[PDB]
Amino acid sequence: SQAFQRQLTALIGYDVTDVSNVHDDELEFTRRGLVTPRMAEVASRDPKLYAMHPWVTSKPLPEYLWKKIANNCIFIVIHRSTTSQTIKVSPDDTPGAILQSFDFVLRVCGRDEYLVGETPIKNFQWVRHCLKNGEEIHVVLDTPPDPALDEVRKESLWDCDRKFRVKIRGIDIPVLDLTVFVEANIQHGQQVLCQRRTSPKPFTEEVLWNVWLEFSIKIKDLPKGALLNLQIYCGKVQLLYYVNLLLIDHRFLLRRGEYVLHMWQISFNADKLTSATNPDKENSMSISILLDNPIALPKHQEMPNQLRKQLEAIIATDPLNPLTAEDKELLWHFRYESLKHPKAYPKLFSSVKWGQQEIVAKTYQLLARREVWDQSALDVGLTMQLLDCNFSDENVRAIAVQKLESLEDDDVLHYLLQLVQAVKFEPYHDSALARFLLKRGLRNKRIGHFLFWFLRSEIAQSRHYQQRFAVILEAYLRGCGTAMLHDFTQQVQVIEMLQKVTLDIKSLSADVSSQVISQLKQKLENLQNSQLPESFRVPYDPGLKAGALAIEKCKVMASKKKPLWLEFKCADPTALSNETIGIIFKHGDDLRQDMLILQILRIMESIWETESLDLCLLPYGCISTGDKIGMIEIVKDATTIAKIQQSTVGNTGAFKDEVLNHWLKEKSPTEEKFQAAVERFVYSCAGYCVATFVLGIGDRHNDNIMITETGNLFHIDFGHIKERVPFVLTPDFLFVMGTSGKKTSPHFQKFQDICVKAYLALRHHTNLLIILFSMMLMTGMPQLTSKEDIEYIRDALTVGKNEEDAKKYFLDQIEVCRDKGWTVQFNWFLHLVL
Ligand SMILES: Cc1nc(N)nc(-n2c(Nc3cc[nH]n3)nc3ccccc32)n1
Repeated sequence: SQAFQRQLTALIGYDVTDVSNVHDDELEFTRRGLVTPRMAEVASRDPKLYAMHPWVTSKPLPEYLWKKIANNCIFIVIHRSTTSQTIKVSPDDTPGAILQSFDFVLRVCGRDEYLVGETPIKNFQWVRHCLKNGEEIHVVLDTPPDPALDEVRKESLWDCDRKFRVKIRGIDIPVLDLTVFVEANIQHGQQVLCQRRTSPKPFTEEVLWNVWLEFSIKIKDLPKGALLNLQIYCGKVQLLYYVNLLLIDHRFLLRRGEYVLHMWQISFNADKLTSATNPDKENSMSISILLDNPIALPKHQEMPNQLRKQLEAIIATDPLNPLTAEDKELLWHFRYESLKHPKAYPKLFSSVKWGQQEIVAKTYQLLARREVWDQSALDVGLTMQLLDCNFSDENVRAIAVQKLESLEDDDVLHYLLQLVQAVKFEPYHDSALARFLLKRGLRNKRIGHFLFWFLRSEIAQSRHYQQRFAVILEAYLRGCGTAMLHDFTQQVQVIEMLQKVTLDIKSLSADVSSQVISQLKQKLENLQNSQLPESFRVPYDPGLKAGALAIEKCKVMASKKKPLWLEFKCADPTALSNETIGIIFKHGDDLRQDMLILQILRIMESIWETESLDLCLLPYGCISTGDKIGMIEIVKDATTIAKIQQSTVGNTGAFKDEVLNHWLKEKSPTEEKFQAAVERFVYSCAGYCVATFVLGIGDRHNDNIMITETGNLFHIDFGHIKERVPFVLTPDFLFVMGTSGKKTSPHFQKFQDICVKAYLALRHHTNLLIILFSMMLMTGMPQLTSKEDIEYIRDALTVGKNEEDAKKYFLDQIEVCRDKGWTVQFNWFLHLVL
């Protein structure tokens, strides 16, 4: 009966049906609100194409993949049983057209990945993947999966001229000397509309004021999505506690009556915005208030030359350049000229006096005349700007969500993480953005897979948002289908089993002793039978099904956080490879931070594809499963730069320029594969140099930088980030390029040519990276987020500068890395190792 919910609660990691932490019914209203858009999408999606989830793109095939193709021909090896045959196919051949040569379906060898539907084969991501790494395309003549397995179980305010007023009854803290006062804010966005304070009373375990705090704003002037933000400072001032309350609720009603709100502690931050109260009734500070103002909010239905240039200059500025009163007044008065420029929209809607009813009304009349916005080519950066912490207005936000509707599934996957994170900026649990994510996930198994893990990542470690996210996740699981529900169940079981082991093993050490290795092998063997399922989807690569542990190859690593090095057999017999699936299980790193950085790395890779560049980044899979815990895709055949330095020189900082180049030579079997490895490195190094510099994570110790035995360099472990260095371009990296100290080479000139083009290619997307960077810091970096933290990326991307000025600017950073040489790395050695 209700047993289905218990399953969902184990899948979610939180109990949606609990009501111990609500002062209203918004969450329950949202659950019931989402039934329709779920069922709507469940009824509309193509049952066949949903079962096989073809992963396709419409992006043009890049230059680097054309100049690799030969005579307009690619070979596809189709498999029967033991023997296989190879067929001549043109890039334009639809999977339906490949029937004639050989109803059945073409499933990729060793993966739950299908080549079906009305798209040319060049447009399938797996096909594009094989061409990049120079791999043969292997497929099987299989029977299309049954849609029955995906089957789903059947499921007036403006007539009110009164001033707003809040009765502060008092604060209550079960356990704690100075004085304390309460601050009440009417908020819209990050903007404080109206502020009133109490008097500083002695900070005891119970403090009562019983005061009426009358605001200057009127009830009619309160906009939808306005927060009463209640805060506690002590006294010399320092913030101690905060809590928020929506003044206009989910049913357009003015909030009314008695409230006792348990509050959040301290240590811009997305957590400061939440409508959730602290679930910890027993230990947290509370506050008691009264609102008493049946009141519902209604709904709605040439310039001089010198000024135009002032307007254009304002519109032209970056998203972090703040607006003065003068700028705002300009934007608002020329409302209609600003409306003609989509790029003006963030700035224009930040010039709105939201605490003024008639202005908001005019703004809404203004939104009804948005032909130019509706016709413009979708700009994600611009769209993302309207979904950040500076916009609390649903109608403003919904025109951003409108633009997201035209994104194809491939592009949704690119931005999905940060779209999920942007739910944290929504005033209300039921939003256009929450609904958009829900329907994109139910429309497609791959988006749906990742939507699950992203939401689950936050539910597991965010008291501030778990409730909202839990509701969306439940809404998702009730329409994804029995097949996936079973998939998710398997996966959840496996990782909750392996996390226990990770944490148990961590306890046993205070280096790796002889018996810890057997203790691990003992506990893994315990699981291999009862009760670990022998086949589960790899969360960061839903195309792979892992099978049995390779227990001989599993280890604990020589690091003070003692992570697990697990290896699995592939559960797919059709798998032509022999490779084990390698996953690191780790506690102690904030792998949320790794997720956000890795996702931006993917965006940079997609940016570079628009300009026919491939910089060979390895943005390894990574899933944060909980608080300072998660999994890491093992990149095979790889080792850290430091360990390469240790295995020749030893435990000293006397680093030798030659080692890396003669490490690569001994791993290359031919001279053909050596220069392939050298080239792959030149690109790799340049890819990471630029990407890390832009992000402010360039100065790293070199055992947090790795290389594969085929040249591919890649940074790892992105959690928590004398003189410095813009990035890591050490003399050993330079020796591979053929240069030494102060020279040039055919490979170094290439490296600069790649850097410059890559750097300027990101600069073409300045705004987008800026917004994703700001969002990242606010939603995933609880350590920091000051205004100055976010402003770093303006400098790094040299906003306002011409191309050549910025071209040189980077060439300088490269030159700085040569000037510094080993100094920074040597300092790091004295710092971390000693
Ligand atoms: C992506 C990747 N592939 C491989 N093979 N190995 C690692 N690796 C990581 N990964 C991460 C990622 C985030 N934190 N740590 N730590 C390591 C320590 C010593 C040797 C290898 C390590 N990472």
